[PDB]
Amino acid sequence: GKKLLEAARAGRDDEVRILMANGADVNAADVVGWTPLHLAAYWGHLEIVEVLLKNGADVNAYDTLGSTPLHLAAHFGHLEIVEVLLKNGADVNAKDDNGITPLHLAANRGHLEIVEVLLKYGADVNAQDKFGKTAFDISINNGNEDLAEILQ
Amino acid sequence: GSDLGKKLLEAARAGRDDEVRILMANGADVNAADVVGWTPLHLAAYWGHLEIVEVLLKNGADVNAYDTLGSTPLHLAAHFGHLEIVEVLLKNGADVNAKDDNGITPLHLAANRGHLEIVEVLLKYGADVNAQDKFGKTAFDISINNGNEDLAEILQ
Amino acid sequence: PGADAKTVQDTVTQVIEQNMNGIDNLMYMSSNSDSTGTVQITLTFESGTDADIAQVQVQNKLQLAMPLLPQEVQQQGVSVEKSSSSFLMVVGVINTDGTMTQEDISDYVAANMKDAISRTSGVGDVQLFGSQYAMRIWMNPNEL
Amino acid sequence: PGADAKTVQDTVTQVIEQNMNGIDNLMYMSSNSDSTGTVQITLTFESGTDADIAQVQVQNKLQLAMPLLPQEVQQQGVSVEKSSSSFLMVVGVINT
Amino acid sequence: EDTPQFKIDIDQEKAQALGVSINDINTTLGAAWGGSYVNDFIDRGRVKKVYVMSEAKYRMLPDDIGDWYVRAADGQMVPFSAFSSSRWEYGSPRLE
Amino acid sequence: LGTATGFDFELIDQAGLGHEKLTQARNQLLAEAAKHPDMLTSVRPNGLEDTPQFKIDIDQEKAQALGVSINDINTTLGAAWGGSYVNDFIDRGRVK
Amino acid sequence: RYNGLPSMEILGQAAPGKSTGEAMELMEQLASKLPTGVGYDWTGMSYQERLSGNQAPSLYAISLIVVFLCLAALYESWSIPFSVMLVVPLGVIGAL
Amino acid sequence: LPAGATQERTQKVLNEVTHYYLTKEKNNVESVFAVNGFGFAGRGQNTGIAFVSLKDWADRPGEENKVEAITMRATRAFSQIKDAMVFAFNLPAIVE
Amino acid sequence: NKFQLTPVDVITAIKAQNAQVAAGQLGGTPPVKGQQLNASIIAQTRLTSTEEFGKILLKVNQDGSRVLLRDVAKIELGGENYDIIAEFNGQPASGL
Amino acid sequence: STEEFGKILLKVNQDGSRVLLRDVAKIELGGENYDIIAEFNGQPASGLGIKLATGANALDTAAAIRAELAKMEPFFPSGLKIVYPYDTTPFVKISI
Repeated sequence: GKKLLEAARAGRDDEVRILMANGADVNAADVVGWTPLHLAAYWGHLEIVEVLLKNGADVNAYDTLGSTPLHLAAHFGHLEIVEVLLKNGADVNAKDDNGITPLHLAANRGHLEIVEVLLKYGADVNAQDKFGKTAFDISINNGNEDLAEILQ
Repeated sequence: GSDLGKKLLEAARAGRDDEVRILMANGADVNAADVVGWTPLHLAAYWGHLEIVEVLLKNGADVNAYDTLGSTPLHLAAHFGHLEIVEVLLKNGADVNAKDDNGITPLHLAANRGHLEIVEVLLKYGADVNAQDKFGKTAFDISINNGNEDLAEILQ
Repeated sequence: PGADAKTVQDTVTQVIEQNMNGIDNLMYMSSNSDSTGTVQITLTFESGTDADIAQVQVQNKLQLAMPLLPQEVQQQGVSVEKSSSSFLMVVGVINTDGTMTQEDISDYVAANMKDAISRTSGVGDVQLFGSQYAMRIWMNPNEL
Repeated sequence: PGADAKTVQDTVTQVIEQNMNGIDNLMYMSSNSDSTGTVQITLTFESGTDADIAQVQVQNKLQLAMPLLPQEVQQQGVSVEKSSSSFLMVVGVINT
Repeated sequence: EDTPQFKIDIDQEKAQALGVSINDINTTLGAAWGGSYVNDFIDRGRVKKVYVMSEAKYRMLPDDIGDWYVRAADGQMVPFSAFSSSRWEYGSPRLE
Repeated sequence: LGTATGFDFELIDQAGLGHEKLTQARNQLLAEAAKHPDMLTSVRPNGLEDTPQFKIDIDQEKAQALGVSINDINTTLGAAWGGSYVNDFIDRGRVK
Repeated sequence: RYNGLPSMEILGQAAPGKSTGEAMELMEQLASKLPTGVGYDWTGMSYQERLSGNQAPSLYAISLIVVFLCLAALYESWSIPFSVMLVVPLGVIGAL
Repeated sequence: LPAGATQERTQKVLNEVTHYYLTKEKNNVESVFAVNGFGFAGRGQNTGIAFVSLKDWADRPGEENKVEAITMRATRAFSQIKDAMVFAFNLPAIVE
Repeated sequence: NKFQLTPVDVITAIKAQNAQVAAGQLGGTPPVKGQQLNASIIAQTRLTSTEEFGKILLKVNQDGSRVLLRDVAKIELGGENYDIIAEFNGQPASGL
Repeated sequence: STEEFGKILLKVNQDGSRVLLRDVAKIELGGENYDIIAEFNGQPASGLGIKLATGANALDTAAAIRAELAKMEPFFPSGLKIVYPYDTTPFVKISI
C-alpha cells in the first residue's frame, strides 16, 4: 500500500497495476489521509486516476481535513480528471472541514471549463463556505468578470 | 570622618580581623559611617565577617544603626543569609522588627531570599509575621509569590 | 526561526543573492533554503584568491542586504565564514560518571568551550553537536 | 549613556565578545565595562599581522552583532580602531 | 522531494469583522508553533536566549490549531477556527 | 610600548563563580603574595573596588494597578537621571 | 573580562635581587591554591616575556656556532677559532 | 531519510548504523560518533551523520581491513535499511 | 477621500496582506515522542500579481459593502523609477 | 533563573488575584533548538565539529585547538571528558 501511494504520486502507471495485481489496498491512506486517488488527482496523473477507479478505489475518499480528490483536481485545473471523477460518482457538492466545495476551489483559481463541468453535474451555486461566501462571491472579489457571468 | 574611623570601615569591610583588633585597642570610632550611612557593623554584616561583628559589638557598636535608607545590620545579615551573624546581632539587642524606609523588615528580606533557618531564628526572636511593607506585603506573600512551599509552611 | 523553505528563499536568500555583485574572482554561487528556517549561500572563488579579501567583499555586499532582512533573521545573527566544507576534526565530550545529560553536556560545551575554540586562528567554522541552553517558556493555550 | 557597569557588560560587552570568531592571528582579547556607561574591548594580534586586515575582520564581526545590541547603543555607534598607535603631539586649546 | 505541508488561510474580512489584528494573529501562530526569540537573560554569568513556544503537546496535531485564541479589540477571545481555514498541499523542504 | 616593568597577570573565572567569588579569590591570592615580600613586591589589582550603589525596585503589581506602564516608568527614570540621546539637529551646518 | 571570561588583572614585580621569571613562578604556585574554578593567565609584557625568553638560548647558540664556523673557514682549522673566541670575556668584563 | 521523517525514525536508523559498527567491525572500528539532526544537507529531523574512527593501521592488516573494503561492506549492509539512504564513504584524496 | 481612507491605510493593508509569515511546524522539535507527522505550517505568502494586489481589503462599510485596493488606485507592473529612458538608433531600448 | 521568570506578572485580575507566567506556562532551562542529538559509542555526547579556515595549516590549527582544550580541562565538572572520535590530522603527521 505504501508502494502504491508512492507509485501513484510518481505517475508510474505501470507499477500501479502491478501492485494492484498483487492486491494492494486501493484506499491505502498516508499520514495526512491522502489515498492513491488523492495523489494522482493532485499531480495530474489521468491514467492512474482511471486505473484506480476501475479497481474500486473510493471516489469520495477524504483526507484528515475533509478534502476529496475532486477538490484537488478542481483546484489544480485538471479538467479530464474532474470529468472522470464525476463520471465515477464523485460528490460534486462535497465539503471539506471548511465548507469549501470543488466549485469554490475551481472558481477561486479561474478554472472556467472546470466550473462548467461541475455545474453540469449539478454543483450547488448557492453553497456557502464557513464565511458565507459562494462561488459567485469569489468571482466578484477576484474581479473575474468572465466567471462571474457564468455563475448567473 | 575619622582617620582611624575610615581605616576601620575598610578593615571591617575587608574582614581584616587582626587589623580590627589593633584598631579597637586604639579607639577607632565604631560609629564611623560612610556617605550612605553604613557603619563598620553594617559592613561586617553585609560581607559576613562574624568575628568582626562580635568584636565591634564588644566595643560599643550601635547594634541598631540605620543607613540613609533606614536599613540596619540585621537587615543586611538576614538578607545575605549570614545565619550566625543574625543570631549574634539578635543576642545583642538588634530590633527583630526594624522597618527600613520602605517598611521592609529583616523577615521580609530573609523570606525573599529563601533563608529558612534565618527566618526561623527571626520568628523565634519575635519577628512580627504579619508586618507589611509599603505595598502591604507580608513575608508570607513573598513566599507564595516566590513559589517557596517550605517557607510558606513555616509562616503557616 | 519557524520559517518554511519558500519563506526563507523569498525573504532572505533572494535578497542577499541580488546584492552579490562586483565581487572579484567569483566562479559561481549556490544556495539552499530549507524548512529548518536555514539558508546557506556559498560563494566559490578562483584558486589563488586572497580569502581575506574574498570575505571582506562578500560582507560589504551582505551589509547592503542586512537592513532588508526580517528583524528575526538579523537577531539570530547572520554569519560569513571562510572555511573548508569538510570537517578537520570532531571534538567529542562525554560524562564518564553519567551525571550529566546530553542537554547538559551540550550547554556546558557551548557555554564554556565553544567560543575560545571559535576564536582560535585557523578555525573557520565550529558546529555545536547539541544546543546551548535558553530560557524555555512553554506556553499552554488552555491557560492562556 | 546612563548605564551602570553590569548593564554595559551584560547587554553590550558579552554579546560583542561572543561574536569575535573566525578572526585570524588573534593572541587574546580583553575588555572592561564601567559605570560611566562605557565598554572597551581590545583584541591583540600576533606580531606581523596586517593591522588593516585585523581591523576589518574585527569590524565585520561586530557589524553583524549590532542587531543584538540595545537600541541606544546602536544609536551612539560602536567604534573599531587601531589603538596600538601613539600620539605624534597634543595640541591644547585654551581660553585665557 | 516535496512533502505535505499544512496550508492555513487567514480570512482578512472575518478578522477585521471580529476586530482581531493580523499582527496578533501572526505572532500568535508563529510564537506557538514556530517559537519566538524574545530577548536575552543571564545564566550563571553568561548571556543566553529566551524562547517562547507552545508546549509540545499543543503543537503536534492539526486540530490543535483551533485551541489557540487571540484577543480582539473588544477583548473577546477568538479561536483560530473562526477566522481561518486550512488544507493539505505539497511543498519543498529544501529549495536550491 | 607601555610600562614593560614587572608582570601582568590575569585571574580568571573559569566556572560560574561570579564577581563576588572572584573578588574573594583575588583577595586570597593578594594576601598570599604579601607573605612573600622576599620575591614579590607591589602585587596589586589594576582595577577598581566595589562601591555603594543605589538599588531601586519597581513594583510591577502596584504599577499595573495604577495603570502605569513600565516603559514610561523606566524611560522617565533613565531619561531624567541618566539622560537620553533623542535625535540630531543642525548647528551652523554641522549635525549635532 | 579576559578572553571572554570574567577576570581580574593583577600587576606586580619581582622583589629586588629576584628575576621577574622567578616572581612569575611563585605567582603560578600561589595561583594553584585558589578556590575551585579559579584560573589564571599571563598577558601583555608577561606574554611577550615568556615567549621571548624561550628563544634566547637557541639564538645565542646559533650565534656561537656560526661565529665558530666562520672562523674555522677563515683559518682552515677547527681549533684556532678558539684563540679568537676566548677574547669575549676580556671586553665584557669592562662593560659590566 | 525522506523529508517528513521524524527525529525518532532518524534515531532508529542511526542505531542500526551504530550497531553495525559496534558488533560487525569490532576488529576495525575504534569509535562511532553519531549525530541526529545534522548532515551535510542541513540541520533536519530526517538527516544524520556517523563519524567513524578506526583502530591503528598496524592492527588492521590486509585489504579487507582497510577503509575501502570496510565502507563497501558497510554500504552493502545498510542497503537493506528501509526508507532511508545510508552509505559509508572514504573522503577522496583531495575533496575539491 | 470618498471612502475616508489615506495612503497610511493603504500602506498598512499592503504590509498586512502582502506578507510572508514564518508559521512553524506540526510535530517539530522537541516533539511528543511517538509523533508520526512532521509538516511545515504555511500561512500568508507574498502576492504575485496585479489581481492579488487589487483585491486587498481596505475595509468593509457599515453596510457590509467592500472597499478593495483597486477601488482607490490603479494597480500595474511598472518601474521602480521612471527616470531613465534609452533609445537605440531612435528605437525603444534598454541596456547595461 | 526559572523562578524569576515564573513570577513574571502577566496581569492582576479584578478580584486582585495575580496571573503569573508560571500559571500559563512551564518554565525550564532547555536548548535553543532541539534538532541535534549526538552519541559517542552509544552514550550521551556533545561535541564541536571544526572546519579549517581557508588556506590555514591543518597540523598547526589542530595543535592550537589541543592547547586551548588543555586550558579548559582542569575546570571541568566531575565526569566530563574530552574524546577524539574523528581527526583527519594524525594521518597527515603519521603518513609524512
